[PDB]
Amino acid sequence: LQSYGFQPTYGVGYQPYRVVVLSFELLHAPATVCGPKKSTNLVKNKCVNFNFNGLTGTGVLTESNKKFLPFQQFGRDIADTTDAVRDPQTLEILDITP
Amino acid sequence: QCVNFTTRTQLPPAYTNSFTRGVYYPDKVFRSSVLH
Ligand SMILES: *[C@@H]1O[C@H](CO)[C@@H](O[C@@H]2O[C@H](CO)[C@@H](O)[C@H](O)[C@H]2NC(C)=O)[C@H](O)[C@H]1NC(C)=O
Ligand SMILES: *[C@@H]1O[C@H](CO)[C@@H](O)[C@H](O)[C@H]1NC(C)=O
Repeated sequence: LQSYGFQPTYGVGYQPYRVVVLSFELLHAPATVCGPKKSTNLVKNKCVNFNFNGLTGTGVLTESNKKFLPFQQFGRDIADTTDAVRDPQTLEILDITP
Repeated sequence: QCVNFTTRTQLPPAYTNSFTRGVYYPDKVFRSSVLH
């Protein structure tokens, strides 16, 4: 280890620069934290613009029968498109079809 | 507290055939009826 030397007489570049870095990963796992966006009501059997933990989309919502395991949040089709989701407030499983 | 319990007790290591073990979930996404 080598010692930094920081004094106020140092010019730009030699001055200390505080750095904060975020190493977050997204949307291949259940969400846990995000901003102040407010939750709305839940509607079914209607083509709607849903938004579950940052995942926008468009389609009708229907209660599916797929058993999502507790570490699992999203269900995917063959083409890697989302197919079913667990509502973050009610832990029921809902089918999503455009 | 450090205790010197005898020795390594001879040579234990034997070998076995792990047929189809060591399979864990690769990702945290639900899938069904698919050969992923
Ligand atoms: C377990 O064994 C180690 C080493 O075989 C012991 O460490 C020795 O401790 C004595 C003091 O009691 C020292 O004079 C030696 O130099 C140490 N040896 C080494 C290699 O460091 C240890 O004391 C033993 N455990 C107990 C509880 O006595
Ligand atoms: C979510 O939390 C609020 C208050 O924090 C509570 O009123 C509501 O019932 C919770 N959601 C569900 C589905 O219970």
